[PDB]
Amino acid sequence: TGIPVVNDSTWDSLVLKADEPVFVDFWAPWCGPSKMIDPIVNELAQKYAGQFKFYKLNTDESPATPGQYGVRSIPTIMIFVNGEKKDTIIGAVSKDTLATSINKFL
Ligand code: NA
Repeated sequence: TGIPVVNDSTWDSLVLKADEPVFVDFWAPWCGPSKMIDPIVNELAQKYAGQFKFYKLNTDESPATPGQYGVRSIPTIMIFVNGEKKDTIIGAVSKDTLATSINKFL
């Protein structure tokens, strides 16, 4: 069980057109550090429920969006507000690092 998925088909409607700030987790199953963040992304999604949307994009399954947005390594977190990219947090970082960035858009 984890956060909902976004893919290339739904990127515009779920991320760019969202009512709420959005946290996006770029990950892939070949990258173990990008999977090891799932418990703290899930903790964040529960804590921030109703203030942020949370989605994960599998760069193996949805290659167009990471290509377009210049993703070079995973995990990569991006935050969007009203259609605008507001932050990028690259690499397997602490929950506190992520909460700092999330709270900036609260
Ligand atoms: Na909340």
